[PDB]
Amino acid sequence: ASQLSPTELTEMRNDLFNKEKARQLSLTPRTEKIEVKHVGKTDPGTVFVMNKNISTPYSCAMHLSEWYCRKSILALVDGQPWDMYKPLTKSCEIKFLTFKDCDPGEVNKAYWRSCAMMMGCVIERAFKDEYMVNLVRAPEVPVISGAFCYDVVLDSKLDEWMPTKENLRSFTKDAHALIYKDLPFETLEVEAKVALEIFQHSKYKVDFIEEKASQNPERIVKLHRIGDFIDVSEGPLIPRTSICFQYEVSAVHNLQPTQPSLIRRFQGVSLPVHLRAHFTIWDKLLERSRKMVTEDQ
Amino acid sequence: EGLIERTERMKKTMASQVSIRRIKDYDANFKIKDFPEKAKDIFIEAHLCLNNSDHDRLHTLVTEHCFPDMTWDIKYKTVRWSFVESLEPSHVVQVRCSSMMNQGNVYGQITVRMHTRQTLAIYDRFGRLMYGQEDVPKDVLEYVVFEKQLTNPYGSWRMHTKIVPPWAPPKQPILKTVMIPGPQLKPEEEYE
Amino acid sequence: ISRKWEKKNKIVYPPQLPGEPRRPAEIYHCRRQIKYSKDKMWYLAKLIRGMSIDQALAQLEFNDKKGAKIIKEVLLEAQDMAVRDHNVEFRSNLYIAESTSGRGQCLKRIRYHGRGRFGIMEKVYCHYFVKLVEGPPPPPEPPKTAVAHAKEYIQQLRSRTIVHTL
Amino acid sequence: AAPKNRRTIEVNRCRRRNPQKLIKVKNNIDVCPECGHLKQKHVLCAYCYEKVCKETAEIRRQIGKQEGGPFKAPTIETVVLYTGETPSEQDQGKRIIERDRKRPSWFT
Ligand SMILES: [Mg+2]
Ligand SMILES: [Zn+2]
Repeated sequence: ASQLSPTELTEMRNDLFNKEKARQLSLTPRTEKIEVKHVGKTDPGTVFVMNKNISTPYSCAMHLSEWYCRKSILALVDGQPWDMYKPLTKSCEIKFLTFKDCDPGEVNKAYWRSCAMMMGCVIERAFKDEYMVNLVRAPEVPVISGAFCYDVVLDSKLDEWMPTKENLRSFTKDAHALIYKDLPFETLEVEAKVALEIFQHSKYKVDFIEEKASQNPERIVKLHRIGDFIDVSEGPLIPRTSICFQYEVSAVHNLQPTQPSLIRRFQGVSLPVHLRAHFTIWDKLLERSRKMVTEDQ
Repeated sequence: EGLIERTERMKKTMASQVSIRRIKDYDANFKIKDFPEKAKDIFIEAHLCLNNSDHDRLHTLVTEHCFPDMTWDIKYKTVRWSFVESLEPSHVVQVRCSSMMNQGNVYGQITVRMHTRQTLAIYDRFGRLMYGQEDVPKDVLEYVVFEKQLTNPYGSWRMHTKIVPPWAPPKQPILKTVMIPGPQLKPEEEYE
Repeated sequence: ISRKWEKKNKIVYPPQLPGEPRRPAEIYHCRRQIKYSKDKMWYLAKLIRGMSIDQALAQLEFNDKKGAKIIKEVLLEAQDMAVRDHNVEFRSNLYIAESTSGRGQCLKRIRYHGRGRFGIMEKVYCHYFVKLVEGPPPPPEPPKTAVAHAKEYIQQLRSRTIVHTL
Repeated sequence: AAPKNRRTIEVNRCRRRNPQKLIKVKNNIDVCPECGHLKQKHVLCAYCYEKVCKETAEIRRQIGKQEGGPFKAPTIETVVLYTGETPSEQDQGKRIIERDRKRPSWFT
């Protein structure tokens, strides 16, 4: 905890991230072969021979066809959802998940984690630098509610204002600037010690890291990155940020009475490129998401 | 120390000695204990002329059985090969001869083990690295048999083939990922 | 008869230095003497020219022409030789670079017109060439906006001189 | 009427190569949810339709065996059975065609 400009903080954070990723890649010495199997439906019995801790499941979908690259959003390594750009470890059996599948609930949760994380990325770089922004967390709300939510403490100077429609449309236009550049959701699975050594300043991030490290016995939390943003989340993400097509932040709401300081919950709604809606239905969904989502218990 | 029942090992030695007897009965003035040096340098410059892609010297160094077995899959690739160091002095392990009278020929096959270290770096036809590594003396031991047609009056000693033991360690892996496709179905059901 | 498109797969480049880019793989393949006219085959070759190989197969599986099955066979076996022989590692990661059609050797017949008159009916044949290059398909050249038009016009006006004098 | 001059290759290339004559890219195409064999929207998948027509052909061959000659065409519903698969009580009067296979996992 010290005085730091907001840019040298992201410099030291993504430099430490790149150092840990280089160490993760360098720990394995050679090219080890793993035999990932395809236990899906369409092309059964296919067995790839991959490079261990190098090859992604996107690099397994590239072997088959281009449609496995276009429409597959999450992998399913043996029982567990694996994000499409995470290097495989052991000899496994794999299966790809799409948006128009029969039971897409896991990939819906993954999509809304990724959209809430994008909203945090677009909130944290839009405010005045003399004001302080502390990204608290994104609580895992179910997708049956209309919007994804992200929790942010604003400045002590700003316990009185609320944004008009122009600031919200500025937020969505910056989020569309984020969407228009096709960026990879890069993951990295780090120990709790290195992860706590990354952040070091946001005490809200510190207790969230401790909460996610307390539940597994190895103390490993899931870090992710879009470009130069680094955030904590539970579970996997979607591959690219260009999968989102219709994006919007709806409103903000203040939830005071549980705490002295004021936490502001930013809300917004999204839809992928394969599941886009007509303008009328989209305005209906945009209209519902202004109401406050409260599903935490 | 020797194991139990050493007499059958001496019987293998007897079979090797009666084959040496047959090669000497055909062609005398043939020393035995300098043939590992001939074997080693034949092996080495055979692989060097494979590196230079010069078939006309390979034909007098290696035989018609292993010329496609060493030249076929390398036709558009480029091999960079280098014998760096002899680890252990080579040894003759089996001498045999066959009396196949189909056209009055007899062949004498010398099996000789060799334990050494080489480098190997196989590239692609576009010049991309494919299999090996440039400057590392990775060690391998190989049992290679030689062969000279005795009845032919010119008859060099050419490398015939190499026998791979079943307990051999698997070779170093490929640099590229590989897809093995499953059963390609007609309208049917996949049963496995 | 000249067959040089077949021999282009036998080029072997020197081994690349470590401080160099990748040099993507190049695969030439062709099918000679197809019983199909070279213009109608050219329309399909112009359809493919820039697309990726999976998109090319997708467009050619649903195009209702005689040459579509032929070019689908050629592209499938070129994909197979690219993965097997020329050391492309990903089956999907190939785009069509060149795609064209040439005249093949034709025969001649009589057509038996309706008096004691006749024409020379010609039994048409053609070729199909294709060249694959590994890598993602290149982005299309975007149409020039008004900024580029204005910049080129001002560059033109800045370029002019006082002609026919010192 | 006859041509008065030979059309050159420039005029011909301007005619036979414009976008009104080129082949239009279609984008109706996606993978089939079962069997992944690249159907078109608004069109049944040819692989799945080939499956169904092969099984229908074998059922029709067994029907043609059971009906003897032509002009027979019974006045009862029919129903097909695979190996195992005892007739249900609701399929009492219905004609029973049993070929020999396991029941495939799309025909229920
Ligand atoms: Mg007449
Ligand atoms: Zn289908």
